[PDB]
Amino acid sequence: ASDPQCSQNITLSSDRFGQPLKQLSVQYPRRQQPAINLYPDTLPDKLLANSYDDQQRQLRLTYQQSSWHHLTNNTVRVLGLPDSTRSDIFTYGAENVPAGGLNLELLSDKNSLIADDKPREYLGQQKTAYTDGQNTTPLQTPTRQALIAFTETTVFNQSTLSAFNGSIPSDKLSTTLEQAGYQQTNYLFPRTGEDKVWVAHHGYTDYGTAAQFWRPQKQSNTQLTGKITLIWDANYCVVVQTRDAAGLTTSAKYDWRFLTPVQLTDINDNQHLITLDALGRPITLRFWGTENGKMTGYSSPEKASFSPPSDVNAAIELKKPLPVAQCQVYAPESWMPVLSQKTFNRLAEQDWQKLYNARIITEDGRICTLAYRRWVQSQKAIPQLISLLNNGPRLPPHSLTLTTDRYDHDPEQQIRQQVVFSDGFGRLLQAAARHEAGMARQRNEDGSLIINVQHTENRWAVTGRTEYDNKGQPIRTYQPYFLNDWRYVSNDSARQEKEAYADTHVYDPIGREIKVITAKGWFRRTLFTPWFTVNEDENDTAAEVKNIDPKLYQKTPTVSVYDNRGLIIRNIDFHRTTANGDPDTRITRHQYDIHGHLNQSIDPRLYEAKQTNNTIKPNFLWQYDLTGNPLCTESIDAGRTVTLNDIEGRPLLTVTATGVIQTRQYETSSLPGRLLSVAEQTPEEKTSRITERLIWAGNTEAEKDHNLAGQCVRHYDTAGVTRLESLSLTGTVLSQSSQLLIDTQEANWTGDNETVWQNMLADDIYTTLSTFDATGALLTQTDAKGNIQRLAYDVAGQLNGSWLTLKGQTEQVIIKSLTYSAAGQKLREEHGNDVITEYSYEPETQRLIGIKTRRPSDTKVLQDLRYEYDPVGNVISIRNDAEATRFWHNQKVMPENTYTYDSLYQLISATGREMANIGQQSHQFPSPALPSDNNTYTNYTRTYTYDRGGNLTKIQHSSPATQNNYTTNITVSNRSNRAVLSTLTEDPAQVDALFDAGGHQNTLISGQNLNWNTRGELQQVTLVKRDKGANDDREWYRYSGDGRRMLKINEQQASNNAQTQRVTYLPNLELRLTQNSTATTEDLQVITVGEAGRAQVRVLHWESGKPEDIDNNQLRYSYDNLIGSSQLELDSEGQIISEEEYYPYGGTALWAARNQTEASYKTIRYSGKERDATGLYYYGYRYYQPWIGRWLSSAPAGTIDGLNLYRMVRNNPVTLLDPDGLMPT
Amino acid sequence: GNKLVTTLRYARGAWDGREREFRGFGYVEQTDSHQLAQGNAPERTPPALTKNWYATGLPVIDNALSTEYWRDDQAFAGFSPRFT
Amino acid sequence: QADWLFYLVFDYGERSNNLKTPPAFSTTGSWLCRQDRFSRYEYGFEIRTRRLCRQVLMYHHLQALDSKITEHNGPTLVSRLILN
Repeated sequence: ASDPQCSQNITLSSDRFGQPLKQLSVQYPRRQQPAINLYPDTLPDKLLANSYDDQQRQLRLTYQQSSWHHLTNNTVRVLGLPDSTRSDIFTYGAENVPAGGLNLELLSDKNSLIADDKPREYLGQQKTAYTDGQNTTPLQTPTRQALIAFTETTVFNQSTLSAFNGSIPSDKLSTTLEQAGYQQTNYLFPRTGEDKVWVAHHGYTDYGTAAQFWRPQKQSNTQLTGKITLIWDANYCVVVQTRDAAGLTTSAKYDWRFLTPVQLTDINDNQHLITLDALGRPITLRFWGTENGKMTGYSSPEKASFSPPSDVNAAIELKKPLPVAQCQVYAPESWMPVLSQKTFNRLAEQDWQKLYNARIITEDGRICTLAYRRWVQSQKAIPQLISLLNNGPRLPPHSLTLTTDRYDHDPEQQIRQQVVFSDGFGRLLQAAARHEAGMARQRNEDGSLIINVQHTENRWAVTGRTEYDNKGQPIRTYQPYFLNDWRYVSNDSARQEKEAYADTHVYDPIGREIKVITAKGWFRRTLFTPWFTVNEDENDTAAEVKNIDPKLYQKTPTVSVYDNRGLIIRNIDFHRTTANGDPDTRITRHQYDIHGHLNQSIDPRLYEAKQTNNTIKPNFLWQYDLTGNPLCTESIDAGRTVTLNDIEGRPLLTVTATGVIQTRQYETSSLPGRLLSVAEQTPEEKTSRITERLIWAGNTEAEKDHNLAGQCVRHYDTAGVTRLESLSLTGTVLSQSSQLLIDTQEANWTGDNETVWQNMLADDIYTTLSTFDATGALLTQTDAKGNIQRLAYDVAGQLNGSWLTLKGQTEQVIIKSLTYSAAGQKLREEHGNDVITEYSYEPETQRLIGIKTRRPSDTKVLQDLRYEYDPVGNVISIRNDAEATRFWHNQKVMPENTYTYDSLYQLISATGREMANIGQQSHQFPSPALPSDNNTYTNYTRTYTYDRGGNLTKIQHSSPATQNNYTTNITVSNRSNRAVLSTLTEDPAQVDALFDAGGHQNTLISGQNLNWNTRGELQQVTLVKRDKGANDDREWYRYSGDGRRMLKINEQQASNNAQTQRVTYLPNLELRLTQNSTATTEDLQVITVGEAGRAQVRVLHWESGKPEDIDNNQLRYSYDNLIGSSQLELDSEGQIISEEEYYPYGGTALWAARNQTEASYKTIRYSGKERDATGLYYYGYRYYQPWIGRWLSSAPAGTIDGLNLYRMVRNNPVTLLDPDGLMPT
Repeated sequence: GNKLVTTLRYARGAWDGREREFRGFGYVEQTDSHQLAQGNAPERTPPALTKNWYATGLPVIDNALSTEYWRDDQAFAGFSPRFT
Repeated sequence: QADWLFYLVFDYGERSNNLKTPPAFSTTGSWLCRQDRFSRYEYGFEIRTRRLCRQVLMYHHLQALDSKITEHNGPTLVSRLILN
């Protein structure tokens, strides 16, 4: 009933042609808290207490100024041609709202809130530059045609230039802005005393003449980019051959009946062709082109005739060797029953024309629906017709695509057949892909679903099945399944077959979904008020449903509290560790600026500290230009970063949090404007180095022959150079090479001579090759040495087997077979070592809930893991029912590993089985137990203590059997959220000293420092610090342009171990060279199939130093658990080589092996990553630190959430994963 | 099998008299109701009502309509026509 | 017809619409006289209408647009509606 939000839009003035010369957008403040709250029954006490903010109570008045040209006389009338606009905002408090609110008369008055000529913030202005087809100089007035040369807009003013802080001198800033394409100028609607502003010009068009119809001839996105052109067809209605500034030219031919391009040629002269049917619908495509100057594909139609069927059944049954792709069959009329020959013969043969004239029978024999019902109502219905129509097995309107990936002489892979059904409202009901043989649901001829399944060769994977409310909202959805058909299943039987899985969608009168009911057994729910939205999760709603007793989550919703501009200013969380206690109400605070952009943000921990100590800054501070670009960001945890872009929006100059000065060289305005190089220096360095450089392809014949035209073909970066040799017609790398910089060299790719770059580069250069199908799936791959992979796919395009031959060797089967669920999840995998993994799913969610791996020759269960979950999806228990393993002494069964969570899903505790001798978790990985050791394993429990800022502060570890009792103590800054162990400091005041300017941790342990490069990847870690002239044991790295690690170089300096352990990373190949400073000790080539964390299989090939107890060409099969951690590694016969248990935060709980020699070749461990010797494991872009759980450094990725320096997966390591670091935001 | 039904009620309409034409309905009340298929959900999206008031150009009604509005005593003053 | 690329045609019965082949752009037939013929008198004279559109159809001059199309392409039918 009360305290609504309200906005009002008032036109203050308009011209005689009705255009809005002056307009005000009024946003009213939040109403004074009333005595009565009408919705508290479902709220935490603090949702009312924290519902009010200063940002909700301001009166915000956004004012527009404008003008338009009007060409009005006796011969021409062109109205409303805008040429100028300005926008400003006035702010007043709640106390400034007039009684009765605002209206036009109150505003037009001399002393009104905006009539009173007081200052207001300038948001921006725009101008239209009109032309006449001859001049670039803007016209004072437009032509009849309103040809616009370009658009001008403001980007900067002094409030946005101050935002660059100290990153640039003012002399340099004025110079840079002009170099960057900005023009300093006046206001369109100026006020006395205002300063000049900077504008950007964009959207450039050179127009042709009346004889050409008034069409464009040349265009450019911005003033600084190259212009591009096109050819008009004979009638200036169609675009022909668009052409790039680089001379790259495309080409096309149109079906003039539809003015629709059907033949398309790219810049590398490759071709694509479709045709259209009588109605203009695309029907089937063909392709051809060259890959290495050699033609491949299906070629033109006359070289391989094909006529698309009109018949869906024929399409389903077409042979593999078709010279086409994406063949189409349309059946939009399938809903409308059709007259059969038999009913024709029994009736229509003599009476066809009566029903035809009665408009029941259509030209094609279809039966009219509406006319038929009228025929029945009129009592003229005929029983042969009644039966025909009643027995017509009509299906929703649909179409079929035959997706092929075949070409030339190769028809070997089966056609992927997908039938899609739409409803009568144009919405998607479902689609199904023909799949492989196996179990599927059965159906009756009336489209009635049978939940029971039977084996068939003919089954389709039905997915996305949805039922709608006729507005277009889902009201019900179904889980994916296999059907022994492709035909649409009636919705009535789907509703009836209770055992089938489906969800229900509950909406309010607006159409907002307010309750989500799932097959899982719980539901989501939400509440909207004018100021906030309350998101109740399954664990909270589970309290009604009534595993950790959901009472814990009772009334612990996530609540978004909005300001009066519609921005979220508070994020309210309720933190409880017990169902019988009160929540610690945690509010992340956010402040928006005058433009509505986030101004700043801070978490509850530092927020409260800030209240008593105001020298504590926010997690984020921001500055924006007049178009909303993030010119500057600053963080108490991650430092200050400033960026100045070009007109397109790409960086020209930036200063990192660490003060590194970087700049970008682009092509000039006569050219395409592509990036050419990046140079950088630290503040201490005066001369920058060229660390990035791009050699771009043009439009030459050689470039076209290898499909490289317009591509960057030589990419120089911080590691070396990547060079494209050739691309496929599918846009994939067909062939590429790579060469790295010599250890002692810097990335300073100066001059114009490759000779220099070649002198900088090492002589270790390689090329890899790949074979692709016509859709770009990888079929084969040859690595840097010559080891070759071969892949197979199922009909759905999923991997269904895999092979690998080593150079000069007989091909081995790595994967005997692989098959998937209707949802595409691994269902069964059969490995070449005679090891079979079965995957157990929960149909309600299509979630993997268990893993079973057996060695069928002795039906030995190697592992059997089951996963139990709460209502949200936090794993609450994991149990391995398989025999504990041969390395154990007198133990057969491992205990269930339990997990405890708080109201925020933080992992509070976990249990499990650990090695009796595992001891203290540190950066040093332990020796494996060997089976001859008769090793004892014991139970453990571990408790995770988190602070009010969401940081992990303590890990309490215990194991009463051995008294492995200790606590890991994490010291967190009392000014920032940066944290280290007590090892480096116990003092919250000194924690900040253990980090650099950008938030990168300075040290691991005393004696082991972290040497960071200019971008954030770790350049070098000291492992053994020695004094005077001694050489330090160090591990150093080389990373590429995307941070990908190219090299791991571990240098041992001991006199009895002066040794370099050189690991080079190549796609699917690990080159592991271990040598003493004077001689090779080992030289191992590891070729891999699949990906780490996805049960990758590796083959170990030695060229030198193979151990006496090691076979060559040895196969190593990794069996990962649910999160990608490698549980077991098996040999080529399926025997266990080694095993490892992990602590939730990546520690090692249990470690054993058959042979320590074999164990030394296992690097892939926690969540699929390697256990780097340093204890700090590299994941893309960052390193993982197990004793903290907060890695080593931050990222620019955090924005809207108000997150701290960094933390691992929002503190739920056993449920949530983020191997690529893409989660923060 | 899901069906939607919408029903409209009209009130306060008028004839121009002077130029002899139908002006329109001052008040249009539209109810939307989700008669979703049996066996689908335990509950239907609750129905919605749109209450629209229009100018007819007959000030007697256009003014009278002001008392048919949902009331909020804490609301801002309502609007009246402006001629210029 | 040579001056234009596209044509919108209203068929009042001059050509068959039950064809497998397209209807002619220009034909020799004549419009059909409807059963419900009627007239208006408010303009002071009789205006009597005896026909109604049977189909609506589009033609494109394809050689003017392309160039390699057989000469008999002016009247090329692209699409139509049947009005029953």
